[PDB]
Amino acid sequence: RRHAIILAAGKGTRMKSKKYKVLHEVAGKPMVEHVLESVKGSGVDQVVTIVGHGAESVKGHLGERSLYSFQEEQLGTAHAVQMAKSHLEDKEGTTIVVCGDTPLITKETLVTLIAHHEDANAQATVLSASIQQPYGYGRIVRNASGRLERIVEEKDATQAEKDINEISSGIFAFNNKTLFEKLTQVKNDNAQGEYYLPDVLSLILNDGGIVEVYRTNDVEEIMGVNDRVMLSQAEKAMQRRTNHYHMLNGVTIIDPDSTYIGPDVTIGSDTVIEPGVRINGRTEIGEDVVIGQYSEINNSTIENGACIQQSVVNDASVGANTKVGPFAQLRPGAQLGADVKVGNFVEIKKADLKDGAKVSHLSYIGDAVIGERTNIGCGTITVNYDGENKFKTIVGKDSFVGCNVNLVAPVTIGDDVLVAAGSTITDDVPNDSLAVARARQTTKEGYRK
Amino acid sequence: RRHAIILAAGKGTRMKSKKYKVLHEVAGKPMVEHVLESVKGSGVDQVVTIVGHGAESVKGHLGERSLYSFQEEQLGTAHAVQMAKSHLEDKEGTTIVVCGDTPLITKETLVTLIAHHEDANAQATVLSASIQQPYGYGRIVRNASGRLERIVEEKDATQAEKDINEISSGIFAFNNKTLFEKLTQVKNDNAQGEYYLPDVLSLILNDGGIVEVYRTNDVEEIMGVNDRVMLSQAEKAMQRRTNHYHMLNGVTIIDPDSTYIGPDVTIGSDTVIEPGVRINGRTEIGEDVVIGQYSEINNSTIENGACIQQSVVNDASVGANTKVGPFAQLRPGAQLGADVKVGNFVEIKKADLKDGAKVSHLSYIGDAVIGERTNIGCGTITVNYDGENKFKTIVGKDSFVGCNVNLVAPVTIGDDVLVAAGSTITDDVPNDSLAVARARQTTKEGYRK
Amino acid sequence: RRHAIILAAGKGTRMKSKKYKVLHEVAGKPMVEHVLESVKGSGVDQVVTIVGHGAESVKGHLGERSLYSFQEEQLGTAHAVQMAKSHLEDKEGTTIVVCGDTPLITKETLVTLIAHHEDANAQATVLSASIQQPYGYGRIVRNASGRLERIVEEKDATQAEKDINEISSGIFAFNNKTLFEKLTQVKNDNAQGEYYLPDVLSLILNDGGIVEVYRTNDVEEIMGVNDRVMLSQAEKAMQRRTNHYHMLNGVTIIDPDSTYIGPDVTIGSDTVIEPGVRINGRTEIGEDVVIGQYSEINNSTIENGACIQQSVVNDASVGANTKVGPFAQLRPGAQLGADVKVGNFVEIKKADLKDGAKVSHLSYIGDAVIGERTNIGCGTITVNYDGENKFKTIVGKDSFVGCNVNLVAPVTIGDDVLVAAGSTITDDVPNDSLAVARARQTTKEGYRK
Ligand SMILES: CC(=O)SCCNC(=O)CCNC(=O)[C@H](O)C(C)(C)COP(=O)(O)OP(=O)(O)OC[C@H]1O[C@@H](n2cnc3c(N)ncnc32)[C@H](O)[C@@H]1OP(=O)(O)O
Ligand SMILES: CC(=O)SCCNC(=O)CCNC(=O)[C@H](O)C(C)(C)COP(=O)(O)OP(=O)(O)OC[C@H]1O[C@@H](n2cnc3c(N)ncnc32)[C@H](O)[C@@H]1OP(=O)(O)O
Ligand SMILES: CC(=O)SCCNC(=O)CCNC(=O)[C@H](O)C(C)(C)COP(=O)(O)OP(=O)(O)OC[C@H]1O[C@@H](n2cnc3c(N)ncnc32)[C@H](O)[C@@H]1OP(=O)(O)O
Repeated sequence: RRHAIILAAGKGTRMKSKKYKVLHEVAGKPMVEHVLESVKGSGVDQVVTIVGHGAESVKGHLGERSLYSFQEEQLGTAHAVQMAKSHLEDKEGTTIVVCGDTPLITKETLVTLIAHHEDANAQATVLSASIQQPYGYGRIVRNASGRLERIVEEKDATQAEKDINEISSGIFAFNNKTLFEKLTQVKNDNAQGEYYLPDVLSLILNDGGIVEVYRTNDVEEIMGVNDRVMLSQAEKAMQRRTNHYHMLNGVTIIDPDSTYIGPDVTIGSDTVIEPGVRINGRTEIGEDVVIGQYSEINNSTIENGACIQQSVVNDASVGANTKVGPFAQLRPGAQLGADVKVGNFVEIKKADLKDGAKVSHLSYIGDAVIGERTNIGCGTITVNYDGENKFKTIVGKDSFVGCNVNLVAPVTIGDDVLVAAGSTITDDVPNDSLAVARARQTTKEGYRK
Repeated sequence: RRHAIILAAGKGTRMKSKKYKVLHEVAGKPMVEHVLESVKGSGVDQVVTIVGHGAESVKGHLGERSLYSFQEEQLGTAHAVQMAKSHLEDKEGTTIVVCGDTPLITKETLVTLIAHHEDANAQATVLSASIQQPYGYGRIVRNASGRLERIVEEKDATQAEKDINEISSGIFAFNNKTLFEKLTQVKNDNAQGEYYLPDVLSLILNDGGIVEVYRTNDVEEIMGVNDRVMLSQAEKAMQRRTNHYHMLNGVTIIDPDSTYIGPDVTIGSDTVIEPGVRINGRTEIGEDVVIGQYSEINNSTIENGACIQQSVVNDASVGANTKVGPFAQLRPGAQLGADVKVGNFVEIKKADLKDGAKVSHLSYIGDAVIGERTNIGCGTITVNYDGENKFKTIVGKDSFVGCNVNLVAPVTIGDDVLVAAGSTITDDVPNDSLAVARARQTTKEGYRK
Repeated sequence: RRHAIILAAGKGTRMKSKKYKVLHEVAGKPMVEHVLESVKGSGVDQVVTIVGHGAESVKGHLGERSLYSFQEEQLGTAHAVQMAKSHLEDKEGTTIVVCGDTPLITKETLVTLIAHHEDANAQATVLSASIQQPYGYGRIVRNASGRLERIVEEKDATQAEKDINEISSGIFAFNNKTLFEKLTQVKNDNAQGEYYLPDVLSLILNDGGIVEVYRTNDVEEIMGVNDRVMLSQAEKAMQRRTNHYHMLNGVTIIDPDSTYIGPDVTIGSDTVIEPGVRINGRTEIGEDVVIGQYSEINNSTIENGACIQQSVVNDASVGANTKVGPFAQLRPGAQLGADVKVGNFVEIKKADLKDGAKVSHLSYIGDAVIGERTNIGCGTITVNYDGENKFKTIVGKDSFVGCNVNLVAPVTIGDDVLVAAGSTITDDVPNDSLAVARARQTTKEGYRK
């Protein structure tokens, strides 16, 4: 009973880009995805996105979450909305029309837009907003009942109408049946040759139908990004929105102007975020965490009490009270247990570090399992790749792998094992063993007399 | 003759925190510590801090620098001040009352507050300030002599009094004897059931005693932090204060909005601080230093001419013209001499690097002494930990430790020694020696024909 | 036919510096260099810079691009300009006078200044600007023809003249012959004992010569840096100028307030610059590049499609679709081909990595050539320095150098070679070979029973 049409065919010429406008990112995700999530979060079931030539990247990114309709020619917004008729023309209920270049639109406003429309039994409802400098925008003229009288564009406005501060956002809610009926009645008798969607509204008005106006108190949210300066203004607007939310929810953010937290991040209370931190994707941070300065964390889970210092973390999990960094990298599939230590200049990839394990410096752990409380010395490497395949390394619990050791996978090191520093280990090592593979020392005294 | 009562029992509910409000940090230290230092710096000898249930962390952090008095119930500010009677009731002289959630309060203003109070022989003095939007604050009504007539709260203020821009800061100076006398005379005949400290002032007034008003020209400094948004505003205020001080003192700060220098840092002239740098604790930086972008330095000494590039430095000392980084870590007890080089991906901990020593890449030096002009090759490690104890490594002067060498401590390498690349060294090496511990090379030509 | 005199002898006492004022940097280069480039970019052929005692650093930095004249005493701006008479007194054409402490001056404004001067056949032209708060600056009084009547300093101005918003910038264009003629006629009959350059203008006026006024619409550009707070304001002004330019030219800048791009950097469209990035010197970045957060890039070339993540890059070249970082360092002379990978904690110096080569972690490559598609294992080192000289390493194509290998230069590894992990390689290795230099493994089962 609720549908949505997202306009994504814009060339965005001022972007000076080879990519479609709505694919440029804010807070780590394309603008069209922000709109999609606000639309879906508002209660819309079916979504159609209008695309242009060479829109594989748009369809590729949005995937199955949207239907698609192709606009071969740019003949205006009314024309673009009509291309969705294949999917929606015979549907009943509410349909909202939004542009994919308005990434700050909130689901709250779309919800209320739809509720206002439905509770009024309107044929169409305009999302409006009040701005300080209205120059250039279509002005809402209200009738005596508070409903829409007309949208006066500035090019055809008397001096009185020009003083109106309430403007059209270009976001509308329609009776779906009416919308597609009136779309066939729009003409392009103008200098651009285009079919303009607001014309539908005048058509409903000249038919005695109800056209409502709903005004949002947040004019920032209807921002339309047309160039990369505006793109950066959208980032700053989203930054302030999100950071204010987290601070009032119990997260300390030392410098919110320099801290970048995407919209799908959840952060528990009493957590401290230091300056420059960048947290994006679907990330969950527990209570009492410290994320240290200039870290980057994407699509990860960080449990309570953990400390991440100037590190890079992607698609990883970090258990309770675990310490990572400074200058460490957790790559996809890194899984650290509780009370683990991953020190400076350590890289972890597709590896499971059990509780209490310590990898304190200058090591690489890949395709590997490190048992509880095991110590991995400085300079040690899981040698996992042979130029053809990747092979697994297993280290048991309470073991001590010395410094500058190479574990040549596939290989298994038992529990309570000591591997001497400097050893290249090719053979499995049983529990409670000493393993050594290095030359003994020759000292040539006075060789340099 | 001068005492202070610091109110620290606030729950700070809007903080959404499990910790006491005054323990949250600005510029690297709890707000209550900022207040303590301003109080002590103003000439106050004895300090009492009022605490609540479970205040071990407050007492633990402030230690012996303060006495403590327990407030079992939250019955208002007058009640909280009274809990200090155990320590102060029979004392003579001036007593100032400040809240632990006002971290920007300066010692200069507290000094002048006390001097104004004493030079007037007042029984009490109110710190006031002038604000643009006075809504909500108690208004200072002055009498014909310029002294205090009454503090009108907004809830009980006529339309005239509401236009007053001068407000009460809630910071007072008292004759100590009078204060504790009048505290027993305060009632809680109000809707909150609380004993309010400003009531003491009206009591002195109705007794013919002198009540002065001292106005600070800096209304920022009386800021009371009640949530984490305000906490971030306090950080930005302290940032601007400190950075302006250093720039006018001869320090170049490339981007002061992104540079974080705590209040106990001293920086010599002609030093350059690059963007993102974070410097905290008791740190001393000499003249002609460059601190490069996104470094973190805490509780350290950096001598003249040194260069620190994107590195992490804690509890360390760096001698003149020494170069550190990019991406190096100096851990507690790292001591670098003059003209030393510590290169990328090097970690130094509890180690003494004498003048001219070079550790240029991918090395770990712990619990060790490196002599003058000695070169430590890439990938080399002091193997200091055996899973039970830590052991020391000594390297002499003018020595050359090759790449990927493991020094298995305890071990001593003499002067003018060469250790061949790839050696695990277990035995002491005398002066002017060659030491080698590695396999010779086998070449299997056409093995991969 | 066009000359320039740059005043660089200022002590800049408020700088609290041991260095000359105009040598302090904005956007990675001394203020006097910014002025020089604007001057040269305006069509000026001959440049004279006026210097003081101990100006070796000024001459050293600006080199042969400028002539030099020495000002022994600070007797005013007219005196300073006169010291250029040795080089210019007998020249014909236009001469502009600018200060070396005005780093935001644009070549566009200097061009138009010169064109206005020449097209008017003026004897002198004043660069003016309109400011909101004119207090303190000399005011332009225009005559009935629009030409200059007089510059009224505030100390000698009637209440009317004080309301003028148009002020003198202190930047002038002169008929070169007139300028040096009138310089001998300036007196120092004032409280400072100084010869003031604007006096030349009154001399031309009292002779019936034409004195024009050209007003720039950008009052920011005439900013004179007198202390380090103002120095930081110049950095922010240049930051906003440059970042706006790149955004409107098709570069996405995620946080332009925290992104620092020098004026000699060129960046191709569809490139993304993440927060904290610092790019300086003569750097060329191609299209479709990602520069990741908190990177530093100086004097380098980055080709299309490359990705640089939190890394330090100096005097290096990076080929198309090559990936660098996080936490890597490219040092002078690093040359990476196309589709190369340089992973975390890798250092490259004076080394050529051919197309497809991979150095993925914890390695050092110096003075070396790495052939196409060759894989350098983790922990591997080109051992290039012997404490006396540096020696070269050659690795062929399609080779596999195992982990923790030391290549002791000079040494040559052939094509399709495998070097076993843990090997110290001292001898050349022919094509299609296996090379190994490590101890075999001893396993002492139950040694730790
Ligand atoms: C910075 C950090 O990360 S610190 C954390 C990392 N910690 C480490 O790397 C510690 C590593 N320590 C070592 O490698 C030490 O040299 C140790 C533990 C092997 C010393 O062994 P110790 O027991 O002290 O000495 P010892 O010489 O008796 O060695 C024990 C056995 O190994 C044998 N052995 C010693 N060296 C060798 C060798 N090169 N080849 C073969 N066997 C050897 C001894 O002969 C003895 O065997 P046996 O009892 O059958 O005769
Ligand atoms: C990237 C950076 O950090 S660069 C800075 C680090 N620099 C280094 O690591 C440089 C290290 N260099 C090396 O290890 C070299 O291989 C060197 C210095 C040992 C070369 O030694 P050279 O003198 O050139 O050669 P040579 O083979 O003659 O070695 C000298 C002695 O060592 C002996 N020797 C050589 N290899 C071995 C070995 N594996 N085991 C035992 N003895 C050996 C030789 O037999 C000779 O002894 P002798 O005179 O009694 O016969
Ligand atoms: C994390 C990363 O960066 S992963 C990417 C890096 N990858 C690597 O480092 C992989 C390195 N792999 C290795 O070093 C392995 O141990 C390999 C490739 C040498 C294994 O060799 P394999 O062919 O599997 O085994 P094998 O034991 O048969 O060795 C082949 C030959 O070397 C010989 N050999 C093995 N070890 C030694 C040794 N220590 N000394 C001398 N010769 C040796 C064997 O005797 C055999 O020779 P032969 O045919 O004449 O008898």
